[PDB]
Amino acid sequence: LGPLPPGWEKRTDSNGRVYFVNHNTRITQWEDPRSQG
Amino acid sequence: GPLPPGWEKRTDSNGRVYFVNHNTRITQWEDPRSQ
Amino acid sequence: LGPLPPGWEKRTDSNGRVYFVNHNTRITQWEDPRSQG
Amino acid sequence: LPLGPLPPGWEKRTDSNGRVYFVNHNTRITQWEDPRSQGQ
Amino acid sequence: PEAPPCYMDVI
Amino acid sequence: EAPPCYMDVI
Amino acid sequence: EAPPCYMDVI
Amino acid sequence: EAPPCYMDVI
Repeated sequence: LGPLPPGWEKRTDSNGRVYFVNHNTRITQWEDPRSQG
Repeated sequence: GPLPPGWEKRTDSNGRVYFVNHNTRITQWEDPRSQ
Repeated sequence: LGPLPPGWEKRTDSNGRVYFVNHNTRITQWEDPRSQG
Repeated sequence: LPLGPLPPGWEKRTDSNGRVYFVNHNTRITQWEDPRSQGQ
Repeated sequence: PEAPPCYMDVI
Repeated sequence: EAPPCYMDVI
Repeated sequence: EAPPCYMDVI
Repeated sequence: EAPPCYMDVI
């Protein structure tokens, strides 16, 4: 999908669910920010 | 790591990653390698 | 025919195709369980 | 002075270790600090 | 094939 | 809530 | 360090 | 339900 926008990091939780972390805003979400964009 | 046989990683329209087992037709959010 | 057997529900999908829900085993099928029965 | 009530939307809770915290159901956050000590 | 809605779509 | 049904996946 | 996440405690 | 909040992430 190209690179993540600046500040974002992809992580996996303890159950293995992928999520996305914005280190600027300190917001986490399930949705890939590149799918929004 | 590899996915176990039968499994595939996909992304939904909202952009959420999920995993599909083509043997059982199960779809789940959880990575089967964490299970 | 009679009522559906205990546990089952009839529904209609968004295209108008009728289907049958077994809430005991959490499956769905096209076949009316009354045709078995 | 007296303390007065928590501001609207706030709830006091205790964690699984017995530590006190404060929940704001409007902004959907938690914090250690009593909002009443922050002039809320 | 076509299948009905899966149980998670039903509920 | 849950991911897409298999039959929507394919 | 920090208190429980909102969505964990509701 | 929700992903881990930021303070749990870090």
